[PDB]
Amino acid sequence: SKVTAVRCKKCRTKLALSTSFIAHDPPSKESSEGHFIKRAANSHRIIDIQESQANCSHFFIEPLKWMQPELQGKQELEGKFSCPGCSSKVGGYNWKGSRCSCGKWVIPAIHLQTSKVDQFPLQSTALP
RNA sequence: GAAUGUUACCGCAAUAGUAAUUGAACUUAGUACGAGAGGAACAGUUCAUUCGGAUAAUUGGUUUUUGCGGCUGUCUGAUCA
Ligand SMILES: [Zn+2]
Ligand SMILES: [Zn+2]
Repeated sequence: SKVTAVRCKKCRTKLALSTSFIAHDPPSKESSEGHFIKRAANSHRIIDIQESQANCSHFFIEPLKWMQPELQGKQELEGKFSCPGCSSKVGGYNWKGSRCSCGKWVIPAIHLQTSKVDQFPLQSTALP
């Protein structure tokens, strides 16, 4: 396949490129990975039995040269980020959670939404 | 409405009643929250629902202004009236 590029919606600015987006094997589904576990106040009690969704509603990327000044200035645990040419939020940063939309705990990495975010091929269109 | 000197004007306020009501839209903001889907609020600005008090510039209704005009039948000889 050919290379792609992911950009923002309501604003025309290029956010990131291809050679990213690890698939990371979304389903396992034994008893607890496909279930959105909400532990209660005591006794490791699990009330909410929510099946995980089928679609992958997040993009998983690498740290970026546009992400370097935000990571360098006033570093905290979890926050939010946006576009420099706009003010529409694209997600947040974390190194201890913010699992997926499918919901597995992964290595510390930056996520990207696909709500108010779209993707386009870097080459020309197919011209139907 | 009698009576309080007569009459006239301007007032006080004891007591009694009392009335306003609810919903939207924009902005706040697709922001907060939320992994995402979704998804607010205070303040501000417009209008609306039910109720109430008044008013008649305009619009509508009403017409014994019998005000002006028209029409039928008949009577005043015709015309006019
Ligand atoms: Zn933007
Ligand atoms: Zn996934």
